[PDB]
Amino acid sequence: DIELTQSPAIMSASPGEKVTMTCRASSTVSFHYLHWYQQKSGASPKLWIYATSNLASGVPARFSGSGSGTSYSLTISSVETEDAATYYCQHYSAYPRTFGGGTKLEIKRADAAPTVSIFPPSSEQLTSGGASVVCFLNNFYPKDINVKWKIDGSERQNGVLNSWTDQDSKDSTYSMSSTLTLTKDEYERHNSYTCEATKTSTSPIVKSFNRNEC
Amino acid sequence: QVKLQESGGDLVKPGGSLKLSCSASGFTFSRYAMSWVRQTPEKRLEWVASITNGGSTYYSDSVKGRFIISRDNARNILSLQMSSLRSEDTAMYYCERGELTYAMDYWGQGTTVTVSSAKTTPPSVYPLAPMVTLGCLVKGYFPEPVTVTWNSGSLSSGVHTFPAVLQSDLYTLSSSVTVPSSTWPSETVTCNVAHPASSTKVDKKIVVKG
Amino acid sequence: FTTIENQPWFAAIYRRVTYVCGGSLISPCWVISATHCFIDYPKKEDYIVYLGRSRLNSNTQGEMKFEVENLILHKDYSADTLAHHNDIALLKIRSKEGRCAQPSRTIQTIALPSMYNDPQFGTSCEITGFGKEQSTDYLYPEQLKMTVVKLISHRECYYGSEVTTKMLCAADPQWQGDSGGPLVCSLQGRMTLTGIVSWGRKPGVYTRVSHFLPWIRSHTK
Repeated sequence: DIELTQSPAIMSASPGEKVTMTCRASSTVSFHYLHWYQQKSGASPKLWIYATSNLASGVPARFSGSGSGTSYSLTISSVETEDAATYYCQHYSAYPRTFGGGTKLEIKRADAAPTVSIFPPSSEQLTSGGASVVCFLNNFYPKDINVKWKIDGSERQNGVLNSWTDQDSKDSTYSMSSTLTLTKDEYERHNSYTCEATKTSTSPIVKSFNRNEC
Repeated sequence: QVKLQESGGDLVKPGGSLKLSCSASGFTFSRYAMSWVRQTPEKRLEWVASITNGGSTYYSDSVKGRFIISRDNARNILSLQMSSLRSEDTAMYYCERGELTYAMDYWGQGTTVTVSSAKTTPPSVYPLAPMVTLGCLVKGYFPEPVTVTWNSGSLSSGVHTFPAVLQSDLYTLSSSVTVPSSTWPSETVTCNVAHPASSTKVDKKIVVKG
Repeated sequence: FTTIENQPWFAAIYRRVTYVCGGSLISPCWVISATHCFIDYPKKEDYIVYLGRSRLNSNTQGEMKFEVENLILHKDYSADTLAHHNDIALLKIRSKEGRCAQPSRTIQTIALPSMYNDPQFGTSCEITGFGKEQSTDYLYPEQLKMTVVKLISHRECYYGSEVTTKMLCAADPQWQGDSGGPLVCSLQGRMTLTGIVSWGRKPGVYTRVSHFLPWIRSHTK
């Protein structure tokens, strides 16, 4: 039904790299109406390339639009870190989805340590009867990261819901926010709380704290 | 430089109806088609509907019938009237200049639309006090989304505002902001948090735990 | 972003200058096109044929300008309120340097179709040409626009007794090309000029070229 498969769904690696993501329709579509949009994380799809090889104002020379028929491609000649984005195929001739799943471009960078932040629950949380020990794993590479929440040296698995910022546009890193949501009590029941981040520095950085202590 | 302002993105009951406005300035509305797109939760981008300058309208098989794109070219407002809303439709609703065929040159920042039956919960905004890095924990807020800014737009880099998450049927998000060791407490920092639907806006001073 | 390299038979026929019609390089000497274009003003002097031009009011490079040595409108062309009959035109082109065009990447002749051979409806075909849009793109469309149209079928044509049968209809969804501009359906897998744009672009009604080969030969020889 003339899809636009788009490989790779997600794509990676280094600034200066020349990366090309493909729009592959099949059942072939006109190129003039083959469009590429780019959604920076948290902002909206900018138009990137139109008519296949045309550059929307602002889009830097790096990107170039190539393709015809079934197969169209977007080419950053040299990936900059601000290229961290998802890039969508779009074509009016694609039923039912005019858009492609997109290619997330994950710019590769030098592996980073999460600047890990350990947060005891706020008063207002306590007062509310909720207690969220949130943990911020900021600016690390790659997105592949884990967090051990340990309460009193023991590992808390449940009550943990994380978030990762989709890749940073300036520094190409990733931040995680781990929220160890503890009950009013369950928190009070205990003293030392610790989220932990884990292969570049083989040991994982720890940020530990305890409730009344200090 | 053509601004595009969605609005009326809000919570609405399954089967319910909602109408997004998009104010079109900075370019000649009468000339351009306008299309609506929605980017979902899972992020697949969906062309919702296009409306030619002429008012002639085209809708995604996804919403045709139960959506009506409309435009007032008097008042430069693309209007997406959604009805028979399904959970499906829950999505970031983006106002595009242009249309499918020729691309959409410009996109509205996007207005968000949750289609669920869950009542609006305004985010409990909680401060995060431990080169110090700081947080909002905004929790138990529905529907998505709430804006987090620091110092009412002052604090931008250092800001990591993590996507919210679903717990107990409540979005719970965060914001890391990092300021130099001499940056705080010193001068003021607050997550500036705003849940537009519950019309909530909080600004939480981050006040050292000491 | 200069797409005539794809579809470089496309002849942008201007009128000395406004853009009147598309065309298709059938031979270096001869651009085939719609006649309904020129009938309104039938003079060879009037018209300038561009080739290897990707763009409407911008002379793209590689583009070759040609005067029309000879304009040839179908002695039988009939403009109905609606349809155009025998809307086949013909243009012997001469450059300003007195020559037929030279094959380039950007400029080529399109094979004419096998004697009396027609693509099945549903074939894919392409109509090149800037096209006249309402809703204002930003290939706007100075830029020459190929558009894949799917051949529909005669009965399919919705107009009454047009089928001239010496006419193809084709439409896209959604819906682009230029009257007189070509329509190229890949034939035998080698690209052919299947029809001239007569009316359209509610599918487009293309002068079926395969019929006009006799006319063509008779006038290009």
